[PDB]
Amino acid sequence: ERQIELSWLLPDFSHLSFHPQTGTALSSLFVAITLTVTLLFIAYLLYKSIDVVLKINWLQKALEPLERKDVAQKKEVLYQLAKSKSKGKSKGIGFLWMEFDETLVEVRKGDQIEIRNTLDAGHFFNTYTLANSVTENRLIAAVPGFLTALGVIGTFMGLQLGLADLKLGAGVDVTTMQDGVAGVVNGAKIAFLTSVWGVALSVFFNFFEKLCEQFIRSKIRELEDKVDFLFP
Amino acid sequence: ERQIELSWLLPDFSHLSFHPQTGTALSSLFVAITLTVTLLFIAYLLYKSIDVVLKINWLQKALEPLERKDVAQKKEVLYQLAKSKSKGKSKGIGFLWMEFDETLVEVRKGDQIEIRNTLDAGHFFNTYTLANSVTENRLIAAVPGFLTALGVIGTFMGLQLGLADLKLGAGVDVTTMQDGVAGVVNGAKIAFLTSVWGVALSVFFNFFEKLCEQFIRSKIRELEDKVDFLFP
Amino acid sequence: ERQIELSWLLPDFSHLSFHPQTGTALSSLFVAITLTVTLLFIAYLLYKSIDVVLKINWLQKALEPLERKDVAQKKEVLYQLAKSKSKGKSKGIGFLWMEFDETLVEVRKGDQIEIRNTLDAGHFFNTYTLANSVTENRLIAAVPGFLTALGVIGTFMGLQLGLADLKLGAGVDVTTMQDGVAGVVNGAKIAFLTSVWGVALSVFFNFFEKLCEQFIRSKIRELEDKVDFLFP
Amino acid sequence: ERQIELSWLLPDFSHLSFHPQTGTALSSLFVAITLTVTLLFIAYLLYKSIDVVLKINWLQKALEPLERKDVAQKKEVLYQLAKSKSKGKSKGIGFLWMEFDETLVEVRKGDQIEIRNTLDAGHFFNTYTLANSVTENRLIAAVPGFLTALGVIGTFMGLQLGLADLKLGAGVDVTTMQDGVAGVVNGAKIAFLTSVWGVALSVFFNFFEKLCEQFIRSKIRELEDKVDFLFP
Amino acid sequence: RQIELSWLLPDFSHLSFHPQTGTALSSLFVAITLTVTLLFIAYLLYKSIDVVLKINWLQKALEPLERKDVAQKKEVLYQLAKSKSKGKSKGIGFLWMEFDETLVEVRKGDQIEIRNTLDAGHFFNTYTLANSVTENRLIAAVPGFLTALGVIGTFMGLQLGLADLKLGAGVDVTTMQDGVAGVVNGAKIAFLTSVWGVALSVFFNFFEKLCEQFIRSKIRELEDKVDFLFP
Amino acid sequence: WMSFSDLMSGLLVIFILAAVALIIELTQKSEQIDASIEELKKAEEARRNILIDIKEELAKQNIHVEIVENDTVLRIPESTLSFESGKDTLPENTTVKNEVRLIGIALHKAITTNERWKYLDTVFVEGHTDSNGIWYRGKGNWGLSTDRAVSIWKLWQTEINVAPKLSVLTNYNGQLLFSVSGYADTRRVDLQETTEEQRARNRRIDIRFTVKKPKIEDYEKAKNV
Amino acid sequence: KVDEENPYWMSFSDLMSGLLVIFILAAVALIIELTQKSEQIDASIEELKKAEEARRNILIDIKEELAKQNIHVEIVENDTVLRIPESTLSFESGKDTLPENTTVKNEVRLIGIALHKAITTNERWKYLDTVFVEGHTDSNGIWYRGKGNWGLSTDRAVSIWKLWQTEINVAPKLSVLTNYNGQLLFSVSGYADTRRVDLQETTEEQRARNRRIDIRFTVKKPKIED
Ligand code: NA
Ligand code: NA
Repeated sequence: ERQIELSWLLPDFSHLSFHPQTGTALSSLFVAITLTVTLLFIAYLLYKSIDVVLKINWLQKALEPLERKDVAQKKEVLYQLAKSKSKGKSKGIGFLWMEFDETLVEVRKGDQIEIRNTLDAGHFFNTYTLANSVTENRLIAAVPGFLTALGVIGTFMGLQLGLADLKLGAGVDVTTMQDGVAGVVNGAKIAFLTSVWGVALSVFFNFFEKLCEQFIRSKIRELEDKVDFLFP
Repeated sequence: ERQIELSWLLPDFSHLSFHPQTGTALSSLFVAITLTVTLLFIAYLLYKSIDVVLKINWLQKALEPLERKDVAQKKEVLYQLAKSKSKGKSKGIGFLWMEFDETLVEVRKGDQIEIRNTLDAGHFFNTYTLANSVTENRLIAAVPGFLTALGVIGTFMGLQLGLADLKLGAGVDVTTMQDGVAGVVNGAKIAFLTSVWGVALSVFFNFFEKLCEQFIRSKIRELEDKVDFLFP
Repeated sequence: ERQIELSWLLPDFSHLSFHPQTGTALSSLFVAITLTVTLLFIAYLLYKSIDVVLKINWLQKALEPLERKDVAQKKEVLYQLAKSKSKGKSKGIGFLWMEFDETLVEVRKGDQIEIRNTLDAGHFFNTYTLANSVTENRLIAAVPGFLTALGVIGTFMGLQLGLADLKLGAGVDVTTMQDGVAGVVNGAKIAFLTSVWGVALSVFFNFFEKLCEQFIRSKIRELEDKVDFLFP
Repeated sequence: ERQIELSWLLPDFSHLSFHPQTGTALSSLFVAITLTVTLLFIAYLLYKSIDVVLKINWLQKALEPLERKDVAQKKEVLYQLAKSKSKGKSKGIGFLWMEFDETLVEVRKGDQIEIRNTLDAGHFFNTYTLANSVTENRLIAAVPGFLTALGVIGTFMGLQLGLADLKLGAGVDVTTMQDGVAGVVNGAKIAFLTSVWGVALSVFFNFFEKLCEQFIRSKIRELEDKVDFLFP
Repeated sequence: RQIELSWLLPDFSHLSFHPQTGTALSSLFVAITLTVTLLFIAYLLYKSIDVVLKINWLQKALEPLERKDVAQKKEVLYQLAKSKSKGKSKGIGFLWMEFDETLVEVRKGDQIEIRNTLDAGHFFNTYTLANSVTENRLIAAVPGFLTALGVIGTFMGLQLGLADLKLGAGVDVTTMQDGVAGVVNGAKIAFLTSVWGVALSVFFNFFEKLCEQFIRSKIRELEDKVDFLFP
Repeated sequence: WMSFSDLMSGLLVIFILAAVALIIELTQKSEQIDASIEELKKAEEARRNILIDIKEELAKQNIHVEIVENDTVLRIPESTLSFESGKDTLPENTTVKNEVRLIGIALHKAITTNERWKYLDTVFVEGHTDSNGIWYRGKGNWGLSTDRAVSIWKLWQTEINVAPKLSVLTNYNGQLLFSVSGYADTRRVDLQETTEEQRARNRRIDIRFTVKKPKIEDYEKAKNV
Repeated sequence: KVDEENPYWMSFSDLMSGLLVIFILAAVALIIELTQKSEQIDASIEELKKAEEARRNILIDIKEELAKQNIHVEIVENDTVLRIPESTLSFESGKDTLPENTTVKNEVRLIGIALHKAITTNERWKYLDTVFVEGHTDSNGIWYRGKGNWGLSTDRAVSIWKLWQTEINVAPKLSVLTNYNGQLLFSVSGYADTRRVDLQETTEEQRARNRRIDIRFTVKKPKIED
């Protein structure tokens, strides 16, 4: 069984520049670009999903120490502390409570004074009002296509510049063209490295952003559990 | 005709490591990763699929020994069976019967008790309500793409391992060129072994996922048929 | 110049076995599986498609004697006729005529009873209410992908098996090399033959499936215009 | 800079038949089928797009001289014009225009007579009612896939048929083996030609169909631009 | 082996529709692929400025607005909504017409501040401002078309490379060496068309979704203006 | 898959370039080995060219010799070169002496042309007689046939003016080229040997050419490694 | 839902993999051509190596068979030539006759019997091309009735050849034996002083090394054409 070497999977990033003089330098630049694009969109997605998570956690911590019945006295004492945070926002979790706290009707069953919703809360607390820029964002959904495509561009550029070096013909010396083809084959391994990284980072980002989405909707439904158990 | 051995398609999982030194070690690493990803996502898909099925199946057992004539006095006998299972759970099967009960109206005949609905059962028992976690799950829908691209990475890596083994140029002996061709064959075997597992596992998950969707939809229509039959 | 016979593409199913030992036995079994998958999904498609066609055909059969001025004298008998086939049938064609009936508001056009509808008949007779099992069926829409990927699996399986028996390296003699080539060609025969059938069966089902949908949608439109003609 | 011969890409159709005896005839037949399938779907798309445009322009010509102050005294002429174009059909635009009129109610502005509408021009002049099988046609949208499949079947059939009867193995002379292997390699360009045509026509049709959709939609918007202008 | 990225730029001087050389053919593909990109960029820009112009008007015609103009602007906005919509029963005015005609008249105190009964969110959001660029099936297909154009160049390049490749008995080294030159010539077509086909596919795909988020940036900025102005 | 297929097409092209480049080198290595196999048959080629040279060169001079025994032996028939009956001396008819000089000149010119002696091991001048038993100083036909080969070989030394002498020519190994043989009537061409025209076919002078044979290293080098 | 994914793009990666394997066989076919050439040459080396081992086994057994009989012969020229020195087989000075003591001629018989037995044992003449019975003299110019050393050296080889023809009874006579073809195996020739083993010619025993009978064995050409 032949031994294989895989240390070439990792490019050398020490001599990175935007004017690569060799195919190895060009391959390293594209892997670095694809890594940077992946990190920029991960940070964009990760920071702006924690923003969604923090809004959810803030109100959950405002409803955790409540039993089934201790909601009439909390119906309004929760309202004042909402305004202390709601100021300044456009459609934040504070105003999202504002539009919902007002539409609870007050039912009077004698000594059964309670609170009840008049319709389903699916359009009040959901992924639209809280996750407005992650779940339906098609720029984020286009990132793995970007990452694959940058790897593809890097590979075909590496292959094309490998071929343009070739002085070739039927009238060219055979030993010359044997050396030329050998260099093309050697450079093809380095050229295809960007596609390996491009596809790998495309898959990793694809998995990561759909994992964050399923995590976001886990709490949004988890949030609706508290809403439909304390606010019938 | 020559005999073939299909055990050549089986990877060797005994010597798995993340530092493969041979082609068969690398191909078995890729197949193990693709299998592990497949198994994990099957478990995750089945975890939420069985959740929906068990959630539906409880009603089927609760509506099995019921006919057209006995619904009059089963209104509240089924109420405590739904109440006992709806402890805190927000929008599961238990609360749907709670939401379903209030929309039941008595017929003006006066004598004999017959029950109807003010709206069709589709608004009460459907995919959006019972199985919205698996039908629209966009992470699940991306799993075949994950497995496909894992096999593609193994394909590119294997083929460019074969590219590295090539010994070209003038003044190269036959034995050395023969060894280079053997390396190309060795790399191609890695590429095709990872591809056949990547594609096969991708298709299996793709079919299994869409088979689970149709099975759940067949169970939801069973509720739609049985509930509306008993409650026109 | 070389003569070809298209009958070479037909596998021999006489010696089908689930433990194939030769190249043709494996390619024949692989094509047999692909045919079986194609036939099972055509049966699944035709099972649901005929269910849609019968629902539309009957209600068409209940409207051709009806002209604009004969709707009033025949409006009520259809409701009884709709009850005739609708024993249960929570969402059958008989039930679809039910909900349409109560929405036909009655107006007086001087002296002749005329029936109008406040909505459009397409709200009750469309793909969702008639052919939801075939139009948006994700399993059926994925069948062309399954069959193509089967053919792709046969390629990597065939190529891997052929290359696994190709023994190169120092000391391998002409007889061993010559037998290795024969195994590689046998593997290539498996690869291309399964791709021929994988893609041909895929595109056949692809075309057949969408021909069935266009045929069904044509009958749904023939249902919408006739009901609009009878009930303005 | 060596010369290329693009005329080789176009195969000879002088002796087309459905019983190919050579790989060249098989390649020519599949290119002819792919071209024929492309033309039939382009002809159908052009036929079903011209009629929409021709019958929209009949109402454009009728509505062209109209003005806001002209509509009140000109309405009845169009209804006469609609019944001149529509002799009793329930499909043509003339029938759409007459069904539009009943939705027009008269408003009172001082003493002048000016007519309004209850529904919108999109209710009667939209893609569904005007270009039904031009826009939401899954069969038309699958034609680029058909073209891709047909081209690659031709290539797989060409490659499989070139390998199908090759006498190889230890009992076969080396010279015979090299003739068989060389024939397969030399015939690859013949089989591959159908994939070039399949992909090229697939891409062309995909672009062509989506242009016709935009052109038809642009005429729908222009039609309901003038109708809503004259009938607010 | 030193590379120059300038080798990736084709020669567009002697373009023609009958390429006799591999360079001319690859130049033709890049020219077509570039041409398709520019027209689809213009077709994207043309249908995007209209969306911006609708949003711009509600921002560039409400510069003399302050908080204290809750009601006396309500009537004057009505005829200026009809100023551009000269008989059009659609467009940005039609969104304002429904929003203006469904405003209840409230009474608190001496001052006449007006209150809504439903939020402007569902009336002035995406599915009615930008539906010609957000759900446009042709624009969505442009990156796939640009990539598929490069794939055509690859297949034609590969087919042209195999065209002059002859192997087997009776083939000398010079004929085979000419076959190498032909394969390289076809490979240059294949690689160059994919470089440009995929790069322009990226540039359009990223540009197309930069315009979209810029469209939402104006839609939100319009909506945020209305929210505090019109509670 | 659209980009995956485009990438795989790029790999195919690179492997096609490598395969054809490999075939180009392997092809050239084949003619190298093929040329080396032809070099191993060059000694037998040189022998055949010597005999055709002698026969052709003498045929232009009305001198009949025959290439016999698988193109290895230059037969000089009695019709061309006749000794006196029972004697090892050619007759004094002032023509056979001229006749035999031209055979030596032809023999010299054919060996030295293209330096074909580099492929020769030994050249044997063979004397052959008929079955007619004679006494010949007690030596019989065994001494007669030997003495005739020596008689021919002596004349080729001291009566032809060839600048590289026949007696000086070496062989592939550097040793002197020529040897003298006599076989009496034990190597007869005609076995029945009844008529005088059949006995005469046994009275001949045979020039046998033996070539060098390739060594082990010659075959090992022919592998071209 | 209108647009479905095009599932046949994956078939082109399928196609490219199969086309890759086809071009691998194009290069592998040449490998087999080159491998077959190497085996054909290897077959000739082993066939020639077998013939050369048959050569030296012939020479070892001739020397060993004669050694047991107090007859000393030499194996010289790298296991190729059987040398019969003057100390073993001595000719009368200036003559090709042998002494009439009935003991010298018996040794010449025994050399021929040993020579015949080694060639005919194990069918070893099938590996031989020609066996040369070689007459050699020293550089001393002699008259020999005008024939000189060419006559003397050839006559001495003939006299040995004639003794083996009549006075040893081996069932296939040495003059009837054939080589790997049907050609006669044995050649008898004289070389005069043209192929001396001693060049300086100084002393008597140095000159005596040249007066010898050589039996040179050549093996068949392995016939590279397989
Ligand atoms: Na296949
Ligand atoms: Na390309």
